[PDB]
Amino acid sequence: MYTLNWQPPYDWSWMLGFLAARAVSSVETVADSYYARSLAVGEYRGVVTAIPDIARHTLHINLSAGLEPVAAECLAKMSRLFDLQCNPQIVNGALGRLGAARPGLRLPGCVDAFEQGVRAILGQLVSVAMAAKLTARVAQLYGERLDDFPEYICFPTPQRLAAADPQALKALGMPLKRAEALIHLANAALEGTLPMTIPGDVEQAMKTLQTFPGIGRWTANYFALRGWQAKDVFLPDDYLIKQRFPGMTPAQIRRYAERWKPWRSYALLHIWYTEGWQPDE
Amino acid sequence: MYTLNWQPPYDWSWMLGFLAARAVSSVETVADSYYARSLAVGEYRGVVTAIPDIARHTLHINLSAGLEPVAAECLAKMSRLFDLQCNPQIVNGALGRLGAARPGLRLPGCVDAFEQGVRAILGQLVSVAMAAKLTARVAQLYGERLDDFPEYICFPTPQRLAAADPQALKALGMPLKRAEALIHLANAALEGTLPMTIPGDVEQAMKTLQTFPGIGRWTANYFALRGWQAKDVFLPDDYLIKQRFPGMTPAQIRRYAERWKPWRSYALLHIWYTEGWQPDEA
Amino acid sequence: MYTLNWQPPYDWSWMLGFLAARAVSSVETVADSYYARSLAVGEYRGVVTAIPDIARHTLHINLSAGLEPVAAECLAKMSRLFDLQCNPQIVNGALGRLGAARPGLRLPGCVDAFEQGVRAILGQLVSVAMAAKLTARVAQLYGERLDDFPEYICFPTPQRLAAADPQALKALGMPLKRAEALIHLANAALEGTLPMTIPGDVEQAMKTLQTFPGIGRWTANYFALRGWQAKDVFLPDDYLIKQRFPGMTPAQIRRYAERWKPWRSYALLHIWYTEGWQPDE
Amino acid sequence: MYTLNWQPPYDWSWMLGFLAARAVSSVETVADSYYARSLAVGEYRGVVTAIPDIARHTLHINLSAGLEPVAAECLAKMSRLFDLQCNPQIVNGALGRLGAARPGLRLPGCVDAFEQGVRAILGQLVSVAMAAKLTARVAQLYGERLDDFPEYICFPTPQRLAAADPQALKALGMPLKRAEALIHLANAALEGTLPMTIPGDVEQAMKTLQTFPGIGRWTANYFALRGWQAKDVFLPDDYLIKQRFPGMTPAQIRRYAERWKPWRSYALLHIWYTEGWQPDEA
DNA sequence: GACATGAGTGCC
DNA sequence: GGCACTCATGTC
DNA sequence: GACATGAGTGCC
DNA sequence: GGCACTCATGTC
Repeated sequence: MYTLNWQPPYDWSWMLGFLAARAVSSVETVADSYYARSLAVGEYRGVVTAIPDIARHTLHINLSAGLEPVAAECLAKMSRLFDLQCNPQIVNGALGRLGAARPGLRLPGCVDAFEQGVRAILGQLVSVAMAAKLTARVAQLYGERLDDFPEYICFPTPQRLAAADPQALKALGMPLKRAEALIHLANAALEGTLPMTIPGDVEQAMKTLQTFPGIGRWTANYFALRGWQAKDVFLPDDYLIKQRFPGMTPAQIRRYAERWKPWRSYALLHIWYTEGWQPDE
Repeated sequence: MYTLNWQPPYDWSWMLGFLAARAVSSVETVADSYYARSLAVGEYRGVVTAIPDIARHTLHINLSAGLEPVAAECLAKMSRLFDLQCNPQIVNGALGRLGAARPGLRLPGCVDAFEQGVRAILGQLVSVAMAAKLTARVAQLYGERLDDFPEYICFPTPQRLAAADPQALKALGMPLKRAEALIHLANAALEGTLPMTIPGDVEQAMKTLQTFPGIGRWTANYFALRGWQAKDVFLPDDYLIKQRFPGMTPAQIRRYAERWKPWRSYALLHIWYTEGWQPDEA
Repeated sequence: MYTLNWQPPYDWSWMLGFLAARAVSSVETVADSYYARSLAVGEYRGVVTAIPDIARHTLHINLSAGLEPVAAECLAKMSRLFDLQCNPQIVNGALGRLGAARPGLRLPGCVDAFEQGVRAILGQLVSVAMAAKLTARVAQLYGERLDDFPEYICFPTPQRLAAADPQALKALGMPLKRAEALIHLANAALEGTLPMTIPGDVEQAMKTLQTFPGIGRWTANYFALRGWQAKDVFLPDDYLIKQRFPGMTPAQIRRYAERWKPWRSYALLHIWYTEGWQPDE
Repeated sequence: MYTLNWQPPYDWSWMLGFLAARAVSSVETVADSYYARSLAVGEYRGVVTAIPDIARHTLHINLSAGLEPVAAECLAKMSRLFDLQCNPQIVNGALGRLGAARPGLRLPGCVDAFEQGVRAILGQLVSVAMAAKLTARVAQLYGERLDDFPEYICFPTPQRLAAADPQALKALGMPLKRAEALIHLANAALEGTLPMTIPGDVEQAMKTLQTFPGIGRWTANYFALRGWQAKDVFLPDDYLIKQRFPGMTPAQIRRYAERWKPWRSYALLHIWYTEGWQPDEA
């Protein structure tokens, strides 16, 4: 029973719902009143269970004893996932109209940059429900099961996914060039060459990211947004985004989205999860 | 306020005593009952006071209003510095007669890898104290002061240090080379080339760190041990260490410490803080 | 005097007109009857005088006494400069109509690969007159003067351009990026990185040259043509060539030329000095 | 046919003698009175023949019909191979007593850097004789046999040795590292990485050369000597030279040889060919 | 201590 | 000889 | 969506 | 011209 604070408002329905859609089976359990998922901090494994208390602007978090040792980090990863630092008063006060409808919006982070990297790559070209399935199986194959909670399994580590048989992965339902992008990224992780935290110069780190085999501008962006919780990104090479800016080209979009600096990550979320939106005259 | 649990025993006097020796004026403050320093997380800043309660083997952390928005990432920082994850019954067991002198011995980590990167560099050649004096100058010079707390000053940030003139840093009391290194490290932080988190493959990653100008095996090993809290890395290159195996080569020494696997970071710490430990008269 | 012959025809009035245009004040003198310049081959320096004997198909090459110990290399420099190895029967008899008005057409080489390297970079963008004027400047600042020939000066060497001050080269009237290009090339020449002789895989080579900052595809081509006298390279990136093929783009052209392989470098010339030439629409 | 000049003295006996001993079969021929080998220059092949005229102080160069369009470059090649540019008064008058006995000594260049690389490589660890037979086999397989003079085959081109199976080369009588070395060399060759002419900064170039697999410091040196005809390199690594400097190590030798700058390459040849030469008492 | 560097030491 | 690998110097 | 191509564009 | 970025485009 640990507890963290958040500034109101906080749209849990939206947040959870979003995690739900993308929830990988066996690993994540998203329910209308709580989120709980397996988790590893090195060799310490167990299970996290966040339970927002909309009442007392607090997010209670329970930890399995196999993680009590690394309570701090765990507690810290959760805070990155649910964007607890956000001050909506500032963000919506900067976006106005755009964020005025759903002021409780928050940037859906992650509980580990490497997991996200994989999540990102596997999210390419396919749909959400589809990807959360392709991942589930990938987790199924290289994921450490919790001797303390068989039901849950840990996300494939970089070393586990580094010693990955390409055809083995490809045989799970992805081009080989995809599984090659992973085995690679997995290595970066191992040799600490993959920024596990948001860097000072994000533009750089991203360009630098766009070199990794299999990682392009859309993946690098979506990765900086979700993996580094970078607050000022935007995905103008995104299927959905293109539809919200009819005709407009990625450049036209990037150009446009500048009116929302320095909170383009949020402007983005407000546009994605807001059907029918369209640019101004 | 916020509190974190730990596994006894815990040599707080030793831990505080160690931190205080390397403390940097205007940035830290260590007493016998608590530790306190400035701290930055993103743009959020302020003060973290850490008070241990030996009776409840619990650490009470207090953040100034400036940090609450990133409280969690703060506690993580602290627990990493203090090594609260350590379970003495395991380490002390595996090492045995080695650390039984003081089992509460913990591995002093850091609250930030970059700062520790800067510290391990200026920590080159000079004495612990002198290194603490230099880091102080660079901090006073390139650090930012806290509004909420005038007295305190934040550690120099990566960007501020990248955009710094080698001469100025040189003038502080360090060779130009040393200064080029500080400035180099600063960018790997901005570019994200310098790991702020313990990488899966330490060995490799450390090797990679040595490609960096100013970072030899020693700075790599050490940084690995402090900045990442790596628990199975020995320092045969270290000064006092060569003096602990009087008349011995880094490979025999490094070959020696292989019995203390996989907690050579801990076996190392026990050697240092053992007034007169001479290799087992075998 | 020394003699080296050639296979007729040989348009000397054209060849000489060519070098004349790109002549470099103080390094070369060119009249309708002869070519002459300063020439260095290590610590051996002097003036090379070449006089064509159209009458009996032979080129006379006189050499200043300082170059006498390295006559052979001096003649090879001249032979490569004037493409005397050429056989107009083979080339012209493989270009057909394209090469019929001027069969005495030869491929203008160089006397020093590095020099041509420095020339190519400087020929970038500016016109021929300016390029020549510009190169003359660089020579004046960094070239060695001759004791027997005060009027002449040797083209600057790599040890001198590699140690040049970017800002000084900048001052001479060139983009800092450009001066940094000469200095980088100079360093390559010092390390043995710059191919001084037509390399096995011309294609590959040019690809490795483009990695040199300052060197693009046009520069890596004109350097190959003039610098290695490589006989099979086209230049759709070239201005005059661009328009010799109006409408056609650097792929259409590049494919059209395929028809001329492996003498595409000559093809390039004839089309260049044939004001009125049209492809087959 | 063509004639090139040279400054006296010129020890032809020594020179032809040196070339002969390393003469590769089917590629070159060496007789008391002349030197003749196959020569390719792009799509032009023929046979070059050199006959030194001691009276006129000239080297007569003959070329088979195939090479007449690239005649001058063939002369330029021969000139490098026979060190014709050398002014023995400069060297000897500076090299001191070292080469007073045989003032007509010259630097045996080569007629193609690549061939020379191949030869420096093939010649590692084995006797001059073995190297010759070794190379000969290599040439007889991947080389272009001339049609006008069947007993002559042009030394293998880059693109040819580049495509060679690392196993055939092994078959001819050599390890495998050695064979990949040639294929690596052949590759550097194709892309323009192997310097075919003496580089502006020799020391640098050698440093770089040693990065090539198969090429160490010896090979790197022996190549700068024969392959680029650099006049100021020494071989503190050669077996023979080590014997000429008893009990000294590459470092002492090299430092001792510094007394022969800028003509260290010549000093080397003199020493190499001096039964029982020995440094000065110390 | 970082780093250039010399030196010895086996193996392929 | 190339190459891996490890002591031991000698500036800064 | 990544990634070669090309083909154009525009800022040095 | 060198280049970094851009707007399709066909493939996987």
